[PDB]
Amino acid sequence: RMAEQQLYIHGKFVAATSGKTFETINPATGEVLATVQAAGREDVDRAVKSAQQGQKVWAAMSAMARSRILRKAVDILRERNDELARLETLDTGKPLSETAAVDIVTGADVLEYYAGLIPALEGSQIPLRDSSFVYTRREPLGVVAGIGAWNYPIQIALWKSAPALAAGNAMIFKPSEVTPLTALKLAEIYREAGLPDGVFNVLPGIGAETGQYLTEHPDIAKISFTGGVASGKKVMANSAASSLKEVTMELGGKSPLIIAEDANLDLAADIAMMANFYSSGQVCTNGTRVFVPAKFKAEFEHKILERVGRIRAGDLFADDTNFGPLVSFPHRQNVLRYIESGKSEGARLLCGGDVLKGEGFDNGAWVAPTVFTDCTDDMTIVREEIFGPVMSILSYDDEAEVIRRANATEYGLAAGVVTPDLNRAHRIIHQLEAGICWINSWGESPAEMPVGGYKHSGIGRENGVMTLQSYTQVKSIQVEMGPFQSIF
Amino acid sequence: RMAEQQLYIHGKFVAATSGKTFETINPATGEVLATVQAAGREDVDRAVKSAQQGQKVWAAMSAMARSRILRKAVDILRERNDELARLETLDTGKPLSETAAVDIVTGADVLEYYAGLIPALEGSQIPLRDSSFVYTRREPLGVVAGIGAWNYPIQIALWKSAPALAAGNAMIFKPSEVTPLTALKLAEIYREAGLPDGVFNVLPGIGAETGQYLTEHPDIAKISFTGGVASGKKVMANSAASSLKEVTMELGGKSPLIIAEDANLDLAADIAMMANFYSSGQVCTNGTRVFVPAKFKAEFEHKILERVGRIRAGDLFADDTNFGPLVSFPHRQNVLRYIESGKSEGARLLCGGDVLKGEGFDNGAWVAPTVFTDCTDDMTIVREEIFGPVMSILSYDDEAEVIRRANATEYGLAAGVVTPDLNRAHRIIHQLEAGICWINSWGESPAEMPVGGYKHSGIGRENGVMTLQSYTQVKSIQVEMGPFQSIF
Amino acid sequence: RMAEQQLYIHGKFVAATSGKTFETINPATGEVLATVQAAGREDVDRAVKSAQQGQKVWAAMSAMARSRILRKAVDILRERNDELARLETLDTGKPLSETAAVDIVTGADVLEYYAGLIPALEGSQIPLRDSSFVYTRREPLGVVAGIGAWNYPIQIALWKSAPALAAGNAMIFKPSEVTPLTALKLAEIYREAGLPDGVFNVLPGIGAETGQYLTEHPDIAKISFTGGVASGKKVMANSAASSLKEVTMELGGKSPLIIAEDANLDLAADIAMMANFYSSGQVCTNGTRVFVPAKFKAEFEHKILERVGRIRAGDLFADDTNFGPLVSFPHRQNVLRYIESGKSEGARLLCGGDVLKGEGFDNGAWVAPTVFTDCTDDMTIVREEIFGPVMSILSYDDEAEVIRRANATEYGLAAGVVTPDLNRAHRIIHQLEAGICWINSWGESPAEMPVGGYKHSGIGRENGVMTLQSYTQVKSIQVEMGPFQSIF
Amino acid sequence: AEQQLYIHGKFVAATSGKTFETINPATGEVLATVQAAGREDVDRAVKSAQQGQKVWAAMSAMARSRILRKAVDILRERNDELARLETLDTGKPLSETAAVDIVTGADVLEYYAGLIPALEGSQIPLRDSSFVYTRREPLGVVAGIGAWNYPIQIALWKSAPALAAGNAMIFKPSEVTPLTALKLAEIYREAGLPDGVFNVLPGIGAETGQYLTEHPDIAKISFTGGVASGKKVMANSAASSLKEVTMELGGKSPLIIAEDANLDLAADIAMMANFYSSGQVCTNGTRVFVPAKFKAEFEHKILERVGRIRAGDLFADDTNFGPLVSFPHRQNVLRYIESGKSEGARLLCGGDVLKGEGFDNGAWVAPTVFTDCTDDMTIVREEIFGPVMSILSYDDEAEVIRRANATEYGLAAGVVTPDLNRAHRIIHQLEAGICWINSWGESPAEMPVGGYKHSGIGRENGVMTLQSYTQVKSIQVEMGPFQSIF
Ligand SMILES: Nc1ncnc2c1ncn2[C@@H]1O[C@H](COP(=O)(O)OP(=O)(O)O)[C@@H](O)[C@H]1O
Ligand SMILES: Nc1ncnc2c1ncn2[C@@H]1O[C@H](COP(=O)(O)OP(=O)(O)O)[C@@H](O)[C@H]1O
Ligand SMILES: Nc1ncnc2c1ncn2[C@@H]1O[C@H](COP(=O)(O)OP(=O)(O)O)[C@@H](O)[C@H]1O
Ligand code: NA
Ligand code: NA
Ligand code: NA
Ligand code: NA
Repeated sequence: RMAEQQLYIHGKFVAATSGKTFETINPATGEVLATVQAAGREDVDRAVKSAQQGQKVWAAMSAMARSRILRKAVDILRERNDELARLETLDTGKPLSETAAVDIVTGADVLEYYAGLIPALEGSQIPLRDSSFVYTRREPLGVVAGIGAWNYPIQIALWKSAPALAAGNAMIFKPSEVTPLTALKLAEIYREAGLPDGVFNVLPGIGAETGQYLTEHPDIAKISFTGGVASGKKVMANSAASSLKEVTMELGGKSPLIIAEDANLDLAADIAMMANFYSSGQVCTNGTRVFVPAKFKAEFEHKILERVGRIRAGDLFADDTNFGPLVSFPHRQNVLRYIESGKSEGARLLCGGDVLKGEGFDNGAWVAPTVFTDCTDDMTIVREEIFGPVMSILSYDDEAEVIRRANATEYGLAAGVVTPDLNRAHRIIHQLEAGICWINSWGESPAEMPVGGYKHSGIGRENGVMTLQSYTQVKSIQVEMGPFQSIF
Repeated sequence: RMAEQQLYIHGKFVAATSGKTFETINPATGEVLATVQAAGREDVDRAVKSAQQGQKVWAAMSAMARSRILRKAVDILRERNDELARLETLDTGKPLSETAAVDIVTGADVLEYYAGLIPALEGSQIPLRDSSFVYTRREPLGVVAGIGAWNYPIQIALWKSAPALAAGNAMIFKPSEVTPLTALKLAEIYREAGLPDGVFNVLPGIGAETGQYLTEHPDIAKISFTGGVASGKKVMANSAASSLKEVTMELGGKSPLIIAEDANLDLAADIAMMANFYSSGQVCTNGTRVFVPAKFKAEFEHKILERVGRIRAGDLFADDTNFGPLVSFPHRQNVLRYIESGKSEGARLLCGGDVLKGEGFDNGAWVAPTVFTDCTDDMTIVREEIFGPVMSILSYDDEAEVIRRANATEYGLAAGVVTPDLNRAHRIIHQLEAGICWINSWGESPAEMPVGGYKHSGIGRENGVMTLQSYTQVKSIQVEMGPFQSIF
Repeated sequence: RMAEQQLYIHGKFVAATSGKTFETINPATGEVLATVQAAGREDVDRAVKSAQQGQKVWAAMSAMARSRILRKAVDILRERNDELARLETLDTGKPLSETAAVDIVTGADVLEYYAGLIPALEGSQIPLRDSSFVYTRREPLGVVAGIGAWNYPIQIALWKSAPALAAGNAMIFKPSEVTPLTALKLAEIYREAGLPDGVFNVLPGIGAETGQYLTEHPDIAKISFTGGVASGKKVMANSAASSLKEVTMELGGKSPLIIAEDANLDLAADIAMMANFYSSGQVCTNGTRVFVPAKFKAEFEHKILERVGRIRAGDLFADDTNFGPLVSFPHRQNVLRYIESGKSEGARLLCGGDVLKGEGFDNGAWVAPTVFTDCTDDMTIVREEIFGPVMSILSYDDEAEVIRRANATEYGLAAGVVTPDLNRAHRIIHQLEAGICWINSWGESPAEMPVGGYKHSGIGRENGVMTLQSYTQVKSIQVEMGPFQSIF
Repeated sequence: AEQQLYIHGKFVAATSGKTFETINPATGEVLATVQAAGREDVDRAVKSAQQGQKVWAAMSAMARSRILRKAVDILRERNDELARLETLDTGKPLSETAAVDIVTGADVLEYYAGLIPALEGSQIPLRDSSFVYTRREPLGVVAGIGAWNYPIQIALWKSAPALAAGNAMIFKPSEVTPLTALKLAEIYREAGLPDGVFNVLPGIGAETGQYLTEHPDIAKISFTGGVASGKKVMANSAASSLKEVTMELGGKSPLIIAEDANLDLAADIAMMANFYSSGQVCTNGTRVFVPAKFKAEFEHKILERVGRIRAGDLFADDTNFGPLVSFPHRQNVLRYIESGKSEGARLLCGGDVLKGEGFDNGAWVAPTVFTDCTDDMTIVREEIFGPVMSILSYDDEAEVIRRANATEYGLAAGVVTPDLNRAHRIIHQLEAGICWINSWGESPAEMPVGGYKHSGIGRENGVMTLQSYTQVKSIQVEMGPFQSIF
C-alpha cells in the first residue's frame, strides 16, 4: 500500500481543502492501492489561480526554452518507463507487457514530437494594399483543463498536456478516479524537468464534483475530454451553461474491420485479434464489428478460435501474460450484460462468455475473451460499444453492402480494411465515415497522425500539427498606414 | 406586401407542413413586409434528406467545377447588388448607403475568395518508415447548419455558406425571423448559378422551434451560429444534449477602443464614430467602450459632438442618409432601457438619449445617436452589450491601467488602438484579449482575415483559409506494407 | 498564308529593329506558315523597360483584381479553344484530336488554378519575445523570362506565365522558333482580359540571339526554361556569367515504365502505347524504356503490335487521326539517326523504323511508330532521349533488378508502375528516382500536382501551390520594440 | 598538428599531396598546416556520403532528431573550447566567438532537429477514382562551401537543414579558417551521425571547391562568400551536372536614420552594423544614411561610441575589436580607405593600421568612419568587408529609398524610427531580404535570410530552408480504368 496521495498545485503536493478522499484499487487483487484526496471547488480555484500565474511565466519564455524543458521531461519518461508502467499495471490491471511497451512510450513520443514543433508555431501576414496589411498571432488560450479516462491514464495525460503546454498554455488535469496515480507522477516529472510552477496541476477527484468544478470555472478557456459518451454530454452541458469554452471530445466507437475477399485470412485473423482483445478489449478504437465474406466465414471463425486459445491470462507482471482483468467489477457487469443480450438475441457464441474463476481470478474482474458470430446489424452487441473483450463477426456478400453497413452507425471513430489490392484498399477506405483508418494493420497511432472521431465519436482531434494549433487562438491585427476615412 | 414566403428545399420553394407562420416588419414604417412560413420538425428532416442527396453530387464534382459554380453566383450577386441592397434596407432598416456598398459586396467578396481556394484544399502525407506511410483527406462534414442574425442578414448567410459549400458540404440555413427575406433570394441565386439541388436549403422559422430542430437533428454534423450570448448557450446546450456536433459561434462583444495620448483626436473621433454608429450601432464588433486619456477627454468630447452633428438621419433610400432606425421596435425598447440605466447610474449624457420625432421618424424605431461620458467600469451600459447607437467614453491615466480595464470583461470580440507610435501600437495590441484588432482604423474585415471572439464572444473563426479547413474533417489513413505482428 | 508576325511589346504588335526574320513551317506540308520577326538586343531592352513599368501597375492592384483579370483570360481561352488548337496543329503538326482536347484545356486549367490562389499567397509572423517579432512578405521578383519549347507551345506559355503573373510579376516569353504563333495569340488574349500593358510581352526569335539576350539581361530576376539539355546548359551558362538570376528548367527524360509480374497485359500495353506515341512521341515525360518480365515479354510484344497497327496517321484535322508528323524535318533526321543506331547496335526492330510515304505523307515529316525489343542498357536508343515515336522494350527478372536499372540513368523526369498490388505499387514507386510517378496510368498532369525532374532532367518544379511561391521572394522584417544594446 | 580530411567518420590523409597553412591573425604565426582535398578525395567523400545517406534516410524522423540534438548538447558543453579555436583562426574576440558563433550555430541545428518530424508531403484528391500524394525526398549528397568570417556557424547553418532533410553534406571550409569545421565533424560522429553523412574536405577554392561543383553525383551546392567567387561557382556548376545552387553573397546594406529617430539609438545601431567582427559581416549596414539636420550631432555621437572601442588581447574579457582575418585582407581594406581620401570623403576617425605593443604583429585596421560621402565614391558603392562606415546625408524620404535601392546588392537593410507608418512603409519599399526596424544583426533560426538581386539566390534558416533541401516527388494513384486513344 502507498502513502496517501495529495493534490499537485503549483509545483508541490498540497492537501485538499475539501476534506474528502477516495480510494483506488488494484483490479487484479481488489486491494486498496492508495487513499487519494479529492479536490473541492476552492481547490479548483486555487489551481486556476496557480495556473494563470505559471502560464504567464511559461508564455514569456522563448520557444526553444519551452522546447528544452519538455524534452527534459521526455528523457525522464524514457528512464522511468518500466517503473511507471508497473504503477500503471497496478492501477489499471493492464498487463506489464502492454504498459511497458505502449503507454509511456507513445505518451513520451507525443511530448517529444510537440517539443520540437514549438519554434515552428507561426502566424501569417496578409498584404491588403500598399498602405495596409494584416498579421496574425497564434496566442495561448490561457488555462485549459483536461479530463482523463482510465484505460490509458498516463498516455491520455501526455496526449492532452503535451500540445497544451507546447502551445504556451497551463493545463489543469483531472485523472479518472479509477486511475489517478500516474498523473501525479507525471506532474512531479514536469517540475523536475523545469516546468514553471502552476503550468501543470493535477486535481484527483470524482467526476460529479471535481470534474464539474473544472467545467464550470469561468477562467478556464478550453476543456479536452476523453471518456464515455454519458460523462461527455454532462461536461458539454455544464461547459455550455458556464463560460463559453472550447471543448474537445474523444469518445468511443463501434469501429468496422472489413476483410476483403482477396485477403489472407491469417493476416485478417491476426488483425482482428489485435483489434479486439488488446487491453482486454478496453480501447475506444477497437474493431468490434468484423465483416467477413460469407465464402470465408467458416474458415475465419476457426482461425479466431485457434488464436483465442492462445490468450494468456495470469500474473500481470509475468512476461507471457497478454490479457488482464477489466478495470472494475461494475465495468465487467456491463460487459456481462451485453454478452447475455447476445445469447438472448440469437447470436452464436463461438467462445468465452463467462467470468473467469480460480486462484488468481476470483479477486479480479476477469472476463473470458468472447467471440460472437452469426451476428446481425440489429443486435445490441453489434450496435453499441461494449468496451470489453467481445468480438462480433458479421457476414457480407458485396462491397457496396459492407460499406453501407460499416457506415450505418452514429459512431465514427476508426475503421480498417484487409486486402492486398491497391484499388480495393483506397476505394473502400475513402468511403468509410471514420477519422482513423488502417489498411492491413490496426492500432498504430503515430504522433504525426491526427486522430479523432466522426459523428458521435468525438469533436476535434488529437496529435499531428493541427492539434498544436488547436491549443492556440488566432488574433488578427490590421495595420492601417493610410488616412482613415469616416462617413460621419 | 409580398406573397407568403415559403421554405426553399431541393432547388425549389415548397410550402411548410408546420401550419405556422410569422411576420417581418419594415422598421422604418411599422408596416408588415411579408408573411413567412415557419419550418416544422418534419420540414427540417426533409431538408436534411435533401441536403444529404445534394452533398453527394456536389462532393463528387471536381474542385474546379465547384469553383466555377460559386464564381457564377458571385457574378449574379454583383449584378443584383442594388436590388438586393434595397430589399435588405426594407428588412433591416439600414440605409441604402450602407447596404448597397457593404452588405452584398463583402458577402460576395468572401464567396469569391473561397471559390478560388477550393483546388488548394489539400491533405498531408507522412512517411513513418520504408514499409508504412500515412496520408490524410480533408473530407466534407456532410450536412451543416447555419443560424443567422438580423443585423447583416445576407452577409452572414454568405460568410457561413461560402466556406461550407467550398469545402464540399451542403448547408441548411435558418435566417433570423426578424430579417428572413434576403436569404431566400440567395438560395435562388445559388441554384441559378448551378448549385446542385439540396446543397443550400433555407428554412425560415423561430429560434425556439426551427432553430432547435436543426440543432437536435442527428444527421447534421456542424452548427455555425451568429447571435446573442443568451441564445448561443442554448444552442450549445441543445446541441450537447443531442448529436455531438462541431460548433462555431460568433457572439456579441463590448470591444474597447484605446485612444493614446499621442493620437490625433480628429482621427480618434472619426474612428470612434465609425466604431459606434455605423448600422445604428447594431454591430457585434463595435467599439462601445472608448478609452480616452484624462488630459484629452474634454477636447475629445467636443470633437465627438461635432461628428454627431454631421450625422444625417432620414429616408433610408436617400444618398446623404447615413443613419437608420433600429431593426425592430422591441429592440429599441431594450436600447432605451440601457439608456435609462446610464442616466440612473450617473453617466453624463453628452448627446442623444431619446427617440427621434417628427414627420418620417415618429413611425420608425429611431434612437438618436447617444454618447455617455464620465463612464465607469461597473456601470451597466459599460458592462453589457447594448447593440444600439450608444457610445461610452471612459477616462484613463496610464497604459497598464487601460490594458487591464480593456481586458476586464467576459467579452473578447474586437479591440483597437489609435497611436502613431510603432512600439505603443503593437505592444498594446499584443496584450489585448480579443480576436479582431484594428490599429488606427475600425471595422474592416477582409475575406483573408480570420475573425472571431475570445472568451464569451465566440467559438472558432470565420473567413481566412483556416475557416475553409474548419468545414472539413480530417481522415487519417495508414498504409501498412510490412508484415503485421499480432501478440496473440 | 498569314501576315508577317511582329513582336508583342507593351500591349501592341510592333516591328523588330533587328532587321532579321525567320519562317515557321507547317510540318504536314513543308509550306511556310508565316514569316516572323526576330527580336534583337534593343528589342529585348525595350521589352524589359515595358515589363518594368507594367509590373508596378500589376502589383499595385489588389489580389482579387489580379485574380479576376486572369479568370477573364481563362474565359476567352475556353471560347477560343478550337481556333487556338487548329493554329497549334498547323504550327506543330500535332493532331487536332490532341490539341483541341489537351493543349489549351490544360493550359487554361493551370491559369484558372493560379488565378484563384492569388489571395492565399501569404507571408508569416514569428513571435521572438514580448518585445520583438518577425513577419515576412512574399514580394514579386519583378521581371522574369520564360523560354518555351516547341512540342506544347501554348501550354508551356500558360504553365510559365500563369504562376509568374499570379505572383505579381511581368513575364517576357520567348517561344521556340519552330512554333511562335500561338504565344502571340496568347498575348492578345491577356490584353483583352485586362492585363496591364507590359506584363506579358512576347519576343519571337532564335535561341542563340533572342534567347541569349534575355538570359544575359541584368534586369531579369528569374529564367524559366523548357527544352533540351544542351540548350538548357547554354541558358544556365549565360545566366551565371550575367546578373545572378534564379533558373528553373524542365528538360527531357528517359522515363521507365515498369510492368509488374501481376499486371494485366492489356492495361500494360495501353499504358505503354500512351506513354510512347502521343504527340508522335514528342513528350518529355514519355515512358520510352518499357520494362517487362521475361516470362511475359513475348505476349506483351504481341499486344503492342496489335495496338500499333490501330494507329491512324492522316489529315491532322480529321476526327480519327491520332498520329502526326514530327515537328520539323531536321528533327526527323535526328530520330532516324537514333533508329539506325538501334538496328546497328543489334536491337530487334519489331515494327516501324522508317519514314511514312505515299500521298499525304511525302511532304510531311512523318516517322512510322517504331518499337525495338531485346534492348540492353548499353544501347544508344536506351540511354538517350529520342523525342520521337520509338519504344524500347527491355526484359527483366526481378524487382530489385528493375529498380536498379530504372534508376541507372542521369535522367529523372517521370516513371510509372503497372500492378494491382497495393504493396508493390507504393514500394516500387517510393524507390524510383523521378519527380513524376504514375501508378496504373500515364500522362495526366493536374494543375495541383507539382511536376519536374530529378537529377539532370530539371531544376525546380512547375504547377502546384509551391510554384506560385517560387515566383515570389521572401523579405524578413524584424520589429524590435525593446532597447537596442551595443557592445561598443 | 597537420590537420587531415574527415571522410566516413574518421580523419584520413589526403591523396593530393598538397597542403596549406592557416595564420593566427593576431600574431602572424602559423596556427596549423592543413591537408588539401584533391579530385580523388572529392570522389571518396561523395562515395562515402552516398553510403551514409541511405543509412541516415532509412532511420525514423525522431531517430534523426535525437542524434542532431545530441550534437547540440555536445556543442553547448564545448562552447568555450570551440570558441577559443575560432578566435585563434579568425581573429574575432573571444567575447564574440563564445557568445555568438557556436551559440547561434547550435540554435539552428537545435531548431531543425525539432522540425524533422513535421516535414510532410501533401495529398490532393482529383476524383473519386484518382488521387495524388507527394513525398518530400532527400536530394542525396549535397555540398556546402563556407566563408571565413563565421566558419563554424556557416558549417552549422548549412549542415543542419541538409542533414535534417535526410541528406549527407560534404562541407568545404574556407582555406583561411578550416579548423572548426573538422571539430564539428568529430562532434557529429560522437553524437551518432552515421559515417559519411558529414564529411569535411579542407582545401583551396580554385581546386577543392571546383571539384565539388563539377562532381556529377552532388545534387545541390550551397555557397557563402564573395560575389566573384560565387560567379565562378555558378559557372562551373552550370558547365557541369545540373545542380540546384544556393548563394549567400555580400551586400552594401543601407541603414536609414529617420528625422524622428533618437540619435543615441541610431549611433548604437550604426556601430553594431559596421564594427562588429571588425566589420567583416555581409549584413553590415555600411551605408549609414543620416538627415543633414542631424549629421553633426550623429557624428559627435559616432566619435563618442568609436572611442569606447577596446582593441587588445583577443582572449581578454573587455576586448570588443579584433584584427582582420588575414594580412592580405587588411591590404584590401586599406586600399578602400585610401580611395575615400582620394575621392574627397572626410575622415572622421581611423583609417590606418594600429601600432604598438600587441598590435604590430596583428592584422589590425582602425575603426574607420567617412562622412561627406557621395553616392559615386567607390567606398559607398562596393563592399569593403572591413571596419569602414560611410555616412551619407539625405533630404527627403523618397530620395533615401531610391538611393538605398540604387544598387545591384540586395542583402540587408534597416530603418531607425519610432513612427509606425514610416517603419513599415519604408521597409516595404526597400529591395532587401533582411530588414531590421530599430535594431540590427539579429538572425533567429526561425527567420529566412538571403539576398535580393545580386546579393544571393535562395534562403537560409526558417522552415522553408528545410524544404529546399528536399525534392518533391508527385505520385498519382489511378484507380479507374485507363483509356488509351490508340
Ligand atoms: N459530470 C461530470 N463532469 C465532469 N467530469 C466527469 C463527469 N462525470 C464523469 N466525469 C469524468 O470523466 C472521466 C471519464 O468518465 P467515464 O469513465 O466516461 O464515465 P463513468 O465514470 O460514468 O463510467 C473521468 O475522469 C470522470 O471522473
Ligand atoms: N434556442 C435556439 N435554438 C436555435 N436557434 C435559436 C435559438 N434561439 C434563438 N435562435 C436563433 O438564433 C438567431 C439569433 O438569435 P438571437 O437574436 O440572439 O435570439 P432571439 O432571436 O431569440 O431573440 C436567430 O435565427 C434565432 O431565431
Ligand atoms: N572558384 C571557386 N570555386 C569554388 N569555391 C571557391 C572558388 N573560389 C573561392 N572558393 C571558396 O569560396 C569560399 C569563399 O570564397 P571568397 O572568400 O568569397 O573568395 P576568395 O577565395 O577570393 O577570398 C571559400 O571556401 C573559398 O575557398
Ligand atoms: Na485503480
Ligand atoms: Na424585418
Ligand atoms: Na511550325
Ligand atoms: Na586563419
